[PDB]
Amino acid sequence: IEDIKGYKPHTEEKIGKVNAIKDAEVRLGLIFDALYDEFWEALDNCEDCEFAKNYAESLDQLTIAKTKLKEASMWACRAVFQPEEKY
Amino acid sequence: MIEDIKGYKPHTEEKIGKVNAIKDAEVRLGLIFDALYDEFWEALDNCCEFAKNYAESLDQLTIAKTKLKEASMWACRAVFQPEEKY
Amino acid sequence: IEDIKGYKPHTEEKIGKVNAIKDAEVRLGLIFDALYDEFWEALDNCEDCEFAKNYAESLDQLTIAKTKLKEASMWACRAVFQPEEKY
Amino acid sequence: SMIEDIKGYKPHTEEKIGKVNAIKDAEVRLGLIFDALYDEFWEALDNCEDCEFAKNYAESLDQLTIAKTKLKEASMWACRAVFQPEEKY
Amino acid sequence: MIEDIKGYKPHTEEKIGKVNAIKDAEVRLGLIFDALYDEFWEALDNCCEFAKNYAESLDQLTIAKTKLKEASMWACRAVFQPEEKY
Amino acid sequence: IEDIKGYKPHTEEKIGKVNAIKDAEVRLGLIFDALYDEFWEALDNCEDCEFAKNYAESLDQLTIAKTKLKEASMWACRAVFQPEEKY
Ligand SMILES: Nc1nc2c(ncn2[C@@H]2O[C@@H]3COP(=O)(O)O[C@H]4[C@@H](O)[C@H](n5cnc6c(N)ncnc65)O[C@@H]4COP(=O)(O)O[C@H]3[C@H]2O)c(=O)[nH]1
Ligand SMILES: Nc1nc2c(ncn2[C@@H]2O[C@@H]3COP(=O)(O)O[C@H]4[C@@H](O)[C@H](n5cnc6c(N)ncnc65)O[C@@H]4COP(=O)(O)O[C@H]3[C@H]2O)c(=O)[nH]1
Ligand SMILES: Nc1nc2c(ncn2[C@@H]2O[C@@H]3COP(=O)(O)O[C@H]4[C@@H](O)[C@H](n5cnc6c(N)ncnc65)O[C@@H]4COP(=O)(O)O[C@H]3[C@H]2O)c(=O)[nH]1
Ligand SMILES: [Ca+2]
Ligand SMILES: [Ca+2]
Ligand SMILES: [Ca+2]
Ligand SMILES: [Ca+2]
Repeated sequence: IEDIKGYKPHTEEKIGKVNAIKDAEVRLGLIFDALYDEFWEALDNCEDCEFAKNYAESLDQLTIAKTKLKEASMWACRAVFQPEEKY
Repeated sequence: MIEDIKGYKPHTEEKIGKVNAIKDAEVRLGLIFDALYDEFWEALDNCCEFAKNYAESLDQLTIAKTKLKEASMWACRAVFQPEEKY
Repeated sequence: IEDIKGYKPHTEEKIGKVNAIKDAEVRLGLIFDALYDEFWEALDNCEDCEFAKNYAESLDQLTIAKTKLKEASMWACRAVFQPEEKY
Repeated sequence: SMIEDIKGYKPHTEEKIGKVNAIKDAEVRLGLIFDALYDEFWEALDNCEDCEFAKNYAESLDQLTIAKTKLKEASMWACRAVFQPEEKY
Repeated sequence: MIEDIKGYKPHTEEKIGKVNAIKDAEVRLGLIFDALYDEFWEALDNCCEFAKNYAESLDQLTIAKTKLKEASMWACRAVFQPEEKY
Repeated sequence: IEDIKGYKPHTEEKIGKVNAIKDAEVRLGLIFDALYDEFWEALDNCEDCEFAKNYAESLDQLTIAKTKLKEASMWACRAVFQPEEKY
């Protein structure tokens, strides 16, 4: 960790909390992933059907959801690790 | 009964189950955020050398909760599939 | 609505406010959509031209704008609906 | 003032001006709806104080503040798309 | 002219200097993002084992670039101080 | 690093790149911080003045700016570190 600027040492309490966040994060993210795959297969069956547009939009929205979830976990983990804030 | 909300389409049992599964997992993570928040706040309240760090962590958990709610809203929207005019 | 966890019944007042917010959101959204179609048509004509990358960048930025707008509306609608906030 | 003084800025055109101002016109329209709802919740909270719905009103105010921020970001990105500044990265 | 844009206000020498200071520093970081992106891209283009990893980092650097431009826009907005109707 | 779920070991190339990102981030963040302090003092001199509202708004905007910058950095750093991505 010392090689990385602003990083501080781990502690047992921090490791547990960070892994608890990540575990719950992954649980939700895998739900997003399963829904994504479902939408993908449905879109793949007929790209010119009425619902194709709707399926494509749902894929984009689930990609947004995954991005937001990773940001939420990174902010939460940052709060726990309590890194040196220069600004 | 006719749909009262602009762009809303009807529910289906499959959509309800999926949306409630998203929200269930969302709240589970959100309650972890809430617990860490209360812990930090309590520390701050009883604080010392780390007061600044505690307040920054509180601000960052507030952001985390906001991002999580946005994650859930986008995913439930994707399942609901309301009319997307743009 | 009661089938969705955290949801509350609709009221005439909430329906009017929510609809008003969406109405305005769609208006702006349609402006974004028209500008998007313009750049798309420009790319159709331009192809390999000097401004192709600029049109593609504006397309990406309008996609971002659309995303932002939807998030604004969602947050506003949430404020009006007032669901149970568990965290 | 001169846009040329700002790094990456390019000259305006009638077309861009019209489009940019159309975005901002529609943006402010929605923002004023947010502001009206915000003021309504603010007054309700002023009146409510210790009442049971106080937490709901305060959360609604926080969420409308987020909504306003997102709308300005949406406008900014759309306007940037029309202006088409130099994009170094 | 700035007056043609709704809500815009006149520049000042101080504002110009601060806005360009933000944009300058923004670009330095952005170019670092761009260099890393091109490196990942060349790696993918000429490749294998970590293809998925390279593609993922390209997506994450695209996000990073977007966040940076938003950071700059907000900072620049703060300096310019346009009319804020809401 | 191996105690944190999803983390992979560091390498010298990674360390250098991540710290280069962080250095450039802080440089911009300190500019944001300097502007924030300037606006704060201006607001503190006359909180009932006509421009107090504008200064206050500028402070909120800078705060948002700082938050975006840290997110930019975290995403870039994540890209370089290349942790295990389960979803
Ligand atoms: N004080 C302190 N803070 C830390 C430490 N490790 C991370 N942090 C902070 O938490 C942020 C989020 O970590 P994350 O696990 O949720 O996302 C991390 C993680 O996904 C990835 N990352 C960090 N170290 C990694 C590593 N060894 N291996 C693989 N991936 C790694 O890059 C993300 C962003 O790193 P960052 O430095 O820019 O922001 C950290 C950083 O500010 C740490 O050891 N000490
Ligand atoms: N086709 C369809 N789409 C729906 C329906 N209900 C919601 N949606 C969509 O999913 C979005 C996210 O829902 P959320 O539950 O994750 O966050 C919702 C939810 O938290 C809250 N909300 C909506 N209806 C509510 C209600 N009755 N009661 C309490 N809160 C409510 O407001 C949020 C945003 O509403 P929104 O309309 O702008 O976007 C919806 C909306 O576009 C629906 O019934 N049918
Ligand atoms: N080629 C080009 N691109 C422009 C020009 N003006 C703006 N842009 C781009 O559009 C972005 C968003 O514009 P906005 O009106 O929606 O937000 C603006 C606006 O709210 C404020 N701003 C810009 N010029 C201003 C000005 N004279 N006076 C008051 N406020 C001003 O700051 C934001 C712009 O910050 P930015 O420079 O980082 O991003 C611009 C910038 O990238 C321009 O004249 N030429
Ligand atoms: Ca009162
Ligand atoms: Ca009063
Ligand atoms: Ca009283
Ligand atoms: Ca000054």
